[PDB]
Amino acid sequence: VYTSGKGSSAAGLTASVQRDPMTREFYLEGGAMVLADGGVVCIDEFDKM
Amino acid sequence: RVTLQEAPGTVPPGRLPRHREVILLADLVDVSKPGEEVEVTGIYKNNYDGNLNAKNGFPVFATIIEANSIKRREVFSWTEEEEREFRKISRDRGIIDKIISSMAPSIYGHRDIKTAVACSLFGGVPKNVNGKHSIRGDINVLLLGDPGTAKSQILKYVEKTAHRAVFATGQGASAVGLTASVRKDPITKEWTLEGGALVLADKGVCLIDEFDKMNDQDRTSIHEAMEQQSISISKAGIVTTLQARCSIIAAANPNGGRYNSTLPLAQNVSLTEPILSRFDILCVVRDLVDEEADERLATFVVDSHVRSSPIPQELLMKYIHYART
Amino acid sequence: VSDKRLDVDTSTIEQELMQNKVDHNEVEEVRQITDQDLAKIREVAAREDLYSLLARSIAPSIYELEDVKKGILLQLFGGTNKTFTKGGRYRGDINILLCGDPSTSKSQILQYVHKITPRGVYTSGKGSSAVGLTAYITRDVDTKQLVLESGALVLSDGGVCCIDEFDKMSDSTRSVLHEVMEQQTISIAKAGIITTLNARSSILASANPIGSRYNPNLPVTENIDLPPPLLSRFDLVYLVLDKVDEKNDRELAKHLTNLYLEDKPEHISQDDVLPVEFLTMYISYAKEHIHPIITEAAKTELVRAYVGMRKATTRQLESMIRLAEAHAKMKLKNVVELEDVQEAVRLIRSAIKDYAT
Amino acid sequence: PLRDLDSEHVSKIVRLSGIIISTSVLSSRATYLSIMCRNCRHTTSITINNFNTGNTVSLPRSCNCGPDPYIIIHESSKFIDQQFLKLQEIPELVPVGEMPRNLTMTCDRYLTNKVIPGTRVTIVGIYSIYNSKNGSGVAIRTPYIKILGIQSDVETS
Amino acid sequence: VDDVTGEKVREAFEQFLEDFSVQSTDTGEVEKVYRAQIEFMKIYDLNTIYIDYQHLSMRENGALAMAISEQYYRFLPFLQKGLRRVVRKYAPERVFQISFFNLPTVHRIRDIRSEKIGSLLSISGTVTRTSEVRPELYKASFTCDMCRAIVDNVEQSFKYTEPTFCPNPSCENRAFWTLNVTRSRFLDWQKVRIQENANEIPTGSMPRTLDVILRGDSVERAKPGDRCKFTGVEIVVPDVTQLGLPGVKPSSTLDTRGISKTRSLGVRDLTYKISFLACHVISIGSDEINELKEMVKDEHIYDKLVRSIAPAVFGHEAVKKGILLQMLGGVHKSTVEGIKLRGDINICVVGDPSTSKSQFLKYVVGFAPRSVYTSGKASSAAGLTAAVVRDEEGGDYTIEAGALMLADNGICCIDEFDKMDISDQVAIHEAMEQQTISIAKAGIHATLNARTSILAAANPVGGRYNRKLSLRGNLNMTAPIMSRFDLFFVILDDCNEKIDTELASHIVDLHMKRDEAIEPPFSAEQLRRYIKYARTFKPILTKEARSYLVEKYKELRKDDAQGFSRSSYRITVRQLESMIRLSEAIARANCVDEITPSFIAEAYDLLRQSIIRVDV
Amino acid sequence: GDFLGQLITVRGIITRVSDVKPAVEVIAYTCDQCGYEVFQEVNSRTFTPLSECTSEECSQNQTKGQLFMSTRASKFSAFQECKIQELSQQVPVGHIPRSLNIHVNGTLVRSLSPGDIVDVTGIFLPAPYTGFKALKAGLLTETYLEAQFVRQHKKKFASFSLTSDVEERVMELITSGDVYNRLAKSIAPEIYGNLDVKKALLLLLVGGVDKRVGDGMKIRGDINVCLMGDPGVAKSQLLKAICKISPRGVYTTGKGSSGVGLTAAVMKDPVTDEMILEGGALVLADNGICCIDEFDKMDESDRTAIH
Amino acid sequence: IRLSQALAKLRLADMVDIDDVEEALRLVRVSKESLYQ
Ligand SMILES: Nc1ncnc2c1ncn2[C@@H]1O[C@H](COP(=O)(O)OP(=O)(O)O)[C@@H](O)[C@H]1O
Ligand SMILES: Nc1ncnc2c1ncn2[C@@H]1O[C@H](COP(=O)(O)OP(=O)(O)O)[C@@H](O)[C@H]1O
Ligand SMILES: Nc1ncnc2c1ncn2[C@@H]1O[C@H](COP(=O)(O)OP(=O)(O)O)[C@@H](O)[C@H]1O
Ligand SMILES: Nc1ncnc2c1ncn2[C@@H]1O[C@H](COP(=O)(O)OP(=O)(O)O)[C@@H](O)[C@H]1O
Repeated sequence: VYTSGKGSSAAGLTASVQRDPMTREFYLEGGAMVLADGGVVCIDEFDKM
Repeated sequence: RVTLQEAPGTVPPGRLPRHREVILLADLVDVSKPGEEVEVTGIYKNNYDGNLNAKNGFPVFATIIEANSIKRREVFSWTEEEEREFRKISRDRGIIDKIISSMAPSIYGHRDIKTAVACSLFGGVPKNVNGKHSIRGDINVLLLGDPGTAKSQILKYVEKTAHRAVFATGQGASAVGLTASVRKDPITKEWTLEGGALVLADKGVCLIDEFDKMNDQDRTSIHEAMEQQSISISKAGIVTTLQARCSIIAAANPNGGRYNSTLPLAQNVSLTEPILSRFDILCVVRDLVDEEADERLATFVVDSHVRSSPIPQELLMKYIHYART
Repeated sequence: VSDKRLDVDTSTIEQELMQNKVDHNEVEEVRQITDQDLAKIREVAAREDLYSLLARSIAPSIYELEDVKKGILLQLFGGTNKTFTKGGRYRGDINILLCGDPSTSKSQILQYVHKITPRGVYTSGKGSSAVGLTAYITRDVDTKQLVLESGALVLSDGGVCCIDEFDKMSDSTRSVLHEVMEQQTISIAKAGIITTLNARSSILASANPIGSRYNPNLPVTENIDLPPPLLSRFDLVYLVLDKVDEKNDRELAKHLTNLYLEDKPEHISQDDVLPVEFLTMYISYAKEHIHPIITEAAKTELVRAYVGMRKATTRQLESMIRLAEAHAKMKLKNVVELEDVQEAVRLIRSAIKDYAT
Repeated sequence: PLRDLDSEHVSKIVRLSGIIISTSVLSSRATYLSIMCRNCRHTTSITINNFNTGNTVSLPRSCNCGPDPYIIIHESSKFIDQQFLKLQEIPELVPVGEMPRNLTMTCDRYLTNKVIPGTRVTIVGIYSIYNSKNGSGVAIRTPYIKILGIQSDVETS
Repeated sequence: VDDVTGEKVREAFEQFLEDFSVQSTDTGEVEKVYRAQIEFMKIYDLNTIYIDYQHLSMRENGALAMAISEQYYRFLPFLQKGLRRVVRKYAPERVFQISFFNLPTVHRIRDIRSEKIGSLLSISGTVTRTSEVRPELYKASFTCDMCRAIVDNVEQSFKYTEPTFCPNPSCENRAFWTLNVTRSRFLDWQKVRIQENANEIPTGSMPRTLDVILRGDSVERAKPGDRCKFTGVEIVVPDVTQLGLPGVKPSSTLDTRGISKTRSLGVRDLTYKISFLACHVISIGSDEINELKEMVKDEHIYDKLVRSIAPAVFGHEAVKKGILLQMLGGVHKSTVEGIKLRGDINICVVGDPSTSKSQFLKYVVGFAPRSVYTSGKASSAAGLTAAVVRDEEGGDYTIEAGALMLADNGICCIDEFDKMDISDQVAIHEAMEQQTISIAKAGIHATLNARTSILAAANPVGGRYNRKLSLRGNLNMTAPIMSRFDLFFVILDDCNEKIDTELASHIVDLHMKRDEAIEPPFSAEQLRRYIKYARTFKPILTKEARSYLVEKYKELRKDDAQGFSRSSYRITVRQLESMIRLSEAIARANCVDEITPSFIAEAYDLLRQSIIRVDV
Repeated sequence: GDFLGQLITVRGIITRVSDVKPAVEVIAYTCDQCGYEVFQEVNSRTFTPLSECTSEECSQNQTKGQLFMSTRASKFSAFQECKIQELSQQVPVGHIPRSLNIHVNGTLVRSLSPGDIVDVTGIFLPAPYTGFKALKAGLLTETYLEAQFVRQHKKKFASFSLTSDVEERVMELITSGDVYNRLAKSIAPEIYGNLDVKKALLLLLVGGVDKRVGDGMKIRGDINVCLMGDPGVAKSQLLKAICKISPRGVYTTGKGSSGVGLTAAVMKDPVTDEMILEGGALVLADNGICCIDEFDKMDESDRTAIH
Repeated sequence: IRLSQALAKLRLADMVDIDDVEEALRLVRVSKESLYQ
């Protein structure tokens, strides 16, 4: 997963808890790390995060 | 169904234009597009549903124009005779200059700042190296303006001429708003995905102005778009990478005065150097008062307001599409 | 509606409800006065020390600081209302900020004025917001409908709005007051209904300087904080200070350390001649049956004062002519004397004798 | 193109491509349901082989004894699964003016869970109609696509 | 008898309008009158009338007048039937609507009671939220299939059901329906919700609106954001929403004590709310042209205008012109293909408080019609834009006025731009850039035009100068909205004993009932008809002296190029563009067409001092 | 939920406890034709008002008379509902304190208040309810507690009449003499030292006498104490101490108790209506001592309230 | 005065004797003045 950020554009850069608007509850919203798990992650502007 | 409202041009002062509801059937469907004054020749009816046993007082029936026909305001493509004709025009060398001169008529502009426009608007080659990286096939024009300079109006031209051209303004916003996000729908409806200006404008031309006024949340989006040529969206459950290949044309406003310092451009304006590096062509505009230049300009402006060689606009706006395809 | 213990509403504000409520008739409304007591008022007016007298009678518990009691005394009589042909409407409104060392009773006055003034409303600093001071547009919840509620200044229209800790208001607030103080109305274009509605009200504001002892020297005009433009706008600005009179604290302690006796409060300021319920019917009477005009005599001295100050801003003049006409409103004079504008200035100069440090 | 669907495509195999916004919680429908009359004590079975969201089949009305007595027995009945995918056109193009339109899907049995939202797909299906409840009028009926079957993009991931 | 007494009132009224309605003798307007009215209405055959109340009140000594007013809802049918009678008599598709006007009295909406119910009355207020015009039955042909439709009658009062009798046949009933839309008569209508006049409301009771329904050709006569005067047709509308009010609330439980036992209970609460209705709507609230001529003839009337503008205010001479030149705007038209030029004008007054910058404002909201005044900071948001109102009910998308847009082709006056922060200022920019107001909220998308001039009063950062600071840095509003305001007309007040004495004198003068004899050369009333006349001109400069203007533009920037530490600005081309609308403004002022190079020089110097005040 | 019907005694903190209003046990109607009366008993939340007539004399007649209620004749009870939460000590290690409803009829009304720690003794009865209709298996009961008799911990002064043989309970304390030092030391003995501090805290608890100037305005009326210094010396333990001893005491901290914590919000009231002001901290504890920790970190808006 | 009047109440008082007031002064001075140690 190539993410140069700050995360982008909608995608957060890290594991994040966001709630399902319906049913409420909780779920992993997604991000670079989680979706990319068990492999390579590519980051840019790493000082700009 | 088409909600048709009174054309805002002809309004008598103080009264508001009134929604009136139109129905389309058969071949009429989907022909009309929003943001266009349309004509219908209908049969005005007070139907229906109609109960409306809810009202009660006073007895009141809604009205609906049931439409028979549609007339456009008051669809373009190249064609065999038109292209065989066409080819012979592109053969002269000076056609370039003629085109540039045709590119922004009412501004009086510059030869340079229009040249950039023509160049980026007209195209590039993508161009994928087997099988890895496509480089980029577009020209990103940073048009760095100056208060009172034409810097807005120019790009507005591009929205009329280009095939797919989108106006996102800065933010705040004039829809669309530059950031793809999955948003709950108006009234009560299921959640629809929506792209920013970038996704919407793919292969076309994305037109943005006043970078400096943009909230970082957008800035990262534009940066990403230029960088990898794709916008990724991870929310909510929907997870993708949409592909925006757009050429960005920008209008920017120097920090403070017309020319803020002898100091370098990057110092001259707020936008950070790395985002700027992505832009290949930088159009600076000037200048200090010039006698003749003020003559030449004022005559032109005055000429305009008093009113009350280049290719015909139609053939150029066909020309571009033709060649790009 | 009316009460004996608390002050009576004005006529001009009532207007129609006099001009109406007669036709279908009704009862009560405007407080009515017998004859012989009137005969007592017109007698008391004769008393020379009256202007002094009432000043001691306003706050019985509160000691000394007579010019504060006094300026406020004129806040109760404030101004004379003018409609011109149309528009005009400068009302009677006079507005007073007062600052100083803490524990100076500056809040007590607020309580008292609050108690007397018929329609007034009492607000703390930071417990306030620009939405809170007008037009809530709340859901009614009884009918499940949207109903408009009157904000705190709209209620306070007529009589006196009282304000705590005015220095401490949020920056968005105070942006309400630049509307009220000048226009004398508030203009609400928001949300559901768009109209300019009238709030005509005095303001009495308390302030605590940064010090909190505001201390000798320093620019005072700096040391009240505030934007100075807003600060110049207030009619009469009191600055209260303690000179550590020795020779005072003993006297003051004699005052406060009393009660003591009696446990059931009696003879507070005694022995001092004081009116009690008389001063309210007096004040009322003064307000409805008198409409002072300054005629010719004033204008010369009146102007030369203003220049003398200019040698400040034009508001200070507006101030003088309104504040003074209150003095003349008292004493039952339809016309101002050339005299009585003297102290009417001096009250503004009173704070200056307190600006020396 | 999802934008272009004539009313002459109704109940005909229509194939189209798009991007799935959302897939829905699984539900259960009954292919085989053994029934019993309560008063009559009579027993039967109804086996529904194919179905769209019709609703295809309802319990019978007759075992006095009546109105419809029949009690479903849940222990001997066999059920299957149903998804309700919802397909949006690719947000890229070509609304340019508007909120892009979408169609609703229904997938039975082995076509469930084949697709994660976000995966670009191309559906072969049968364009069709249900009544529902007006959110409309008059006689308007909202379209949906019964899916048989689905060939995903490869991979895409 | 009640039939007979009512019918007597009929014959009495009919005799009235047939009897002489006019005592005017010799030169006139000699008799009749109303016959002339029937016939003048017979000219264009639009079938509605206007007849005055005063006459009718005077004639019979009023027994008839009162008989009409009090029981008026009782006496509608006799009256319009009587009119139909006379029409049948003297005249040869029948729809009639009768509307009195000029009542002797005005009643405030707050002064409305239920004793005046069902009776004609007079109510004046500020119209709000007009609603699109929808048809109404009152005459319908509705019957069952069995045995025949086309029965046409009833549904008179609001119900709306149903056929009264002679069902089915032969199924005779009871039953109900069916209604045709192919056969019936409809009229009008539009609903408008009127508000209490801003100036009147009792403290602190705050305004309360009432609802007035418009049927009749009186339709569309009402206008959003306007004072109007209505005459009564008053009535009632029922309301479900009143519950937990609290009671005690009356009910319908029927008396079954007739018949016999061998329908159920049938109870329906009746809870009504008062809502006014309107037959008549007015906007209230040759010899003169000679005066107009007398105004255009003189060479000083410009100066007269300028000096006469704002009596309350003392001097400054700049903002006088600044205020008037907004009232008289440019061509605001053409140049096509293309994008349209501006047109109109803008001003933002800046200065140290106590400078009475607000008096101007109040004077403008006082003087000119189609002017909204807000004090925003409390705008709050929209405010200056439309809600839009949803629901209605019955389809909604009805639009609030409101604030800015309800003043259109006019001067909107806002105090304190510096208090409204970011949110709305952007909206204003959208108004003064795109010229259109685009509105989409959770519902029907929309575009609503507002073409307006915006007069603002903005206080400096510290409420002071800061002479040494650039004005650019002083006003503290964002750049794009800044560059659209041309030009500012900054005022600062400094002490000068002559001027000081003049102020104290003038102010004390003002607070003196005498002398209020201070008067402008033009009266506040005439200056309006004058201006409105001056608005009907289409000033156009073809003249080649426009060439001169160029050098003037040119003369302006050169000396202002160096130093840059001068008031610049630039000077922006938009200022060249500004000189145009200024010129045309002065043309509007002086009635002259194609103008003069001289007037151009006046607008020029004006801009110049507006610049120098920025220099320091 | 196996105790339903029993007479049980619980201990917990009262919260909420909405306004007392008339509820109607039986309704009286008056035929006016046959004379008589009609009394319908009324249960649960709602009822349907009867019509026609049940009169033995309006029975079997051709024409039944119509009747309508008279609110003077009917039997009303004073109804007040209050919730109690777990005492928070008794909560098992994990989880969260539960809530429970209570009803109050007749005399016991008004005896209960928020921020009270109380033993409530009542016969425990069910009342029909469930969640969303599709959420019930049936029949459930939803329950509630009924309130016979109230016994409050931390009995509440200043209200008592007597001063009968209780003075005896005072006298063991008086007779020894030197009450002031004795009590002083007796506040928070759990900590060592600072006899002066406690010496004063006794006064704080006692307070008085205020005054009324007869016009009148008031002058407090009470004492206001600060405890400075750091990091140790165990200053806050004195405050847990006091807020434990004094009734109507409430312990709060800055970040902590929000500004909306001290001020009163307007929120819709369930059952009885509507939009009642519910406060906290200062309003919640008044007529008694309020306690604050971390008094620096409270920021700004809070300090204005307390100021 | 208010502290005085408090200390009185633990005597149950109504007298408010001098040692009471003096004691109040004592508590006051002892409050602070511990910063000299
Ligand atoms: N030389 C010129 N000829 C014609 N029009 C011009 C010229 N220079 C500027 N303009 C007009 O002035 C406007 C300047 O706006 P601009 O400064 O570009 O907006 P922004 O500052 O918001 O980017 C443009 O819309 C343009 O049409
Ligand atoms: N001159 C005085 N006469 C009577 N009481 C006074 C006087 N000065 C101070 N006090 C008493 O001191 C207290 C003053 O507190 P206050 O002035 O309200 O505090 P702050 O100045 O911080 O607002 C009041 O209880 C008041 O009765
Ligand atoms: N030239 C003038 N004409 C009329 N009134 C004036 C003038 N100068 C000052 N004033 C007085 O100043 C007041 C207006 O103050 P203003 O300058 O509007 O304050 P702000 O700047 O806060 O609006 C008015 O009440 C008016 O009486
Ligand atoms: N004189 C004392 N007697 C008993 N315990 C003490 C004494 N002095 C300090 N402590 C201990 O010091 C700790 C300080 O706790 P606490 O009051 O919560 O924080 P702080 O030190 O900020 O007041 C207490 O737990 C207490 O046990």
